[PDB]
Amino acid sequence: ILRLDRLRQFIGELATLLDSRPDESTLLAQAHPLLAELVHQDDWLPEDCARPDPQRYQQYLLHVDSRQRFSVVSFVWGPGQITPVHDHRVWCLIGMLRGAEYSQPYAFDAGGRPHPSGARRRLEPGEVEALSPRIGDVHQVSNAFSDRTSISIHVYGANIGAVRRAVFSAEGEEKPFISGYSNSRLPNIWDLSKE
Ligand SMILES: [Fe+2]
Repeated sequence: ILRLDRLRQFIGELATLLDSRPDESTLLAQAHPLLAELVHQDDWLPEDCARPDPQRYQQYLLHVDSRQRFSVVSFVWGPGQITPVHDHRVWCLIGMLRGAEYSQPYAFDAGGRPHPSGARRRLEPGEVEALSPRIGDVHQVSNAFSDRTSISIHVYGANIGAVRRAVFSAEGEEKPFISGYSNSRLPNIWDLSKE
């Protein structure tokens, strides 16, 4: 029943865009509606990749491009869960699938301590936001709800789980981390005979 074809189509179309070698601004502008389309209807995500954990948010790898030009990840917030302030170091598109999340961008002062740098955004199902080192890479995100699971679909300009990046305390202390992945197996989204 899952519309896995819609995920195959997104992956193919995004790779097709990347093949034309756009600069990052053009990439983000034209990938924005590709991802909006995908998360416009919540009828394709495997149950395995929608499952919340009680102690921490989960990150299910859905697909990695052969040349690692992007990864697609299902980010699953259990009720009331929140990330620390952190960066990405690559381009980043976030598409809200179900529930909702708050996104607060941060910038640093000369002393290295992080402060909000824009309004807190509420991301609704179907909506897409973009981040990158060029336009602002740092933010804190949280489940908008205290009592339901929220899920956003993330597309990043690398194998994000293998990227060395950092979280930041309010005091400005920088701590390296590698996010890794919650699933040791990926969904097989390619066996068309099963549809
Ligand atoms: Fe993030």
